[PDB]
This record gives sequence, C-alpha cells and structure tokens, in this order.
Amino acid sequence: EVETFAFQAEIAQLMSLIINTFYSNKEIFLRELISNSSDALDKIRYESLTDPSKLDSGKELHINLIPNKQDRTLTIVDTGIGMTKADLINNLGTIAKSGTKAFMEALQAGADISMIGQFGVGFYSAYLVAEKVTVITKHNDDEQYAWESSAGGSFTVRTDTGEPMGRGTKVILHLKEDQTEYLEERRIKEIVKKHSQFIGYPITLFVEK
Ligand SMILES: OCCNC(=S)N[C@H]1C[C@@H]2C=C[C@H]1C2
Repeated sequence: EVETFAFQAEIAQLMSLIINTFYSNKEIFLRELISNSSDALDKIRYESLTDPSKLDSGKELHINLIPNKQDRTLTIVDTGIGMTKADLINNLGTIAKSGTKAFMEALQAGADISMIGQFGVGFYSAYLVAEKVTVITKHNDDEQYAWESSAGGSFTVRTDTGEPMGRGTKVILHLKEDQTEYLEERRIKEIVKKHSQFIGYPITLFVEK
C-alpha cells in the first residue's frame, strides 16, 4: 500500500530552487544530514533520561556513513528518535514552510545555499547531489516507514517491509550520475573533517567491499 502525496507548494519551490540553481559548493549536503542525525540523537538521549525504556529499541547512539558504488547510493544512518507517519506526511512539512520562506527571502537579500541549515530545512540540500532520496525511519511510537521522493512535486510513504531498524532514521541518497565523488572514502573523510568534526556522536565511515 503506497500512498502518494503532493508537497506543499512552498516546499516544491524550495526543491526546484535546490535542483535548478547553479551552485558548485554541493558538499554541504553531508553536513546538513549529519546535523539532522545529531539533532535526532540529542532528542532520544534527552528523553531517555526520564524514561530509560525509550532505549529498549537500541542503546547505541551513533551515525554510520555507508557508500555503495554498485547501487550508487550514500546512506546516512542514525539511531536517533526517528519519525512518525505524521512527521513524514504533515508535521515536519508544516514547520518547514516558515523556514523555507525565510530562506527564500534571505537568498534574495544575498545569502547563499550553504546557509540552508540556519532555516531548519537543510534536509532538502540532499537534492544537490541525489536524484532520488529514500528515508527509512522508525519511531518508538509508530511503525517502520519508507518515505521517498524524486522531487517533481510529489512524495510517497509506505510501510517498510525490509530489515527492521530498531529505532532511528536511514537517509538513502540515490546519487546523480555526475556526483559519484561522494562515494569515495577520501572525499567523505575530507568533508566530515571540514564540516562535522565536533559532532558529539561516533561517525563510522564504512569501507566498500
Ligand atoms: O528530519 C528532520 C528534517 N526533515 C525535514 S526539514 N522535512 C521532512 C521532509 C522529509 C520527510 C520528512 C522530513 C524529511
């Protein structure tokens, strides 16, 4: 059972701007997704202080970076708080509407795309490098879901039947054909050191077989 939804017009506009604007400094997508993962980890860690059972779905708080040249995917996995179905369809998009508007006005006043994270919508910088993004997520209070969008104004949500996650979020970047440098170990290492050196959780960069 796959459900198809229309993006809010403002988010579709943000996605088109990210996809169509000429802007060479694409590597910042990784900082924005790692920052999102760090925030999700902060949330479950804080909530576990008053309800330790919230970690029954997994004690480890970490971030894994998994490149796969065969599938041409870069996967960012965290064991954070995860997202509910309502998060995927309604809640986060509602919040992102005001952040998108502020970001759009800032860009017109001279900001650049690298400052997208200051407006809370850094996730969508994934489309600087990905033609399709798949998000697998599991929140303690809900089922495991797959969100997916290739832009163009629509996204899908389905119950995920694959390997159970325990808790957290997996962002699968199906990279554009000319963006495969983000599958190279030395390139990912360089970006993490430059932009994500002080993240307060272990970041493991997987090596390819
Ligand atoms: O996870 C926090 C960042 N997410 C944002 S800003 N927006 C939503 C769009 C995609 C589906 C749910 C999330 C990712």
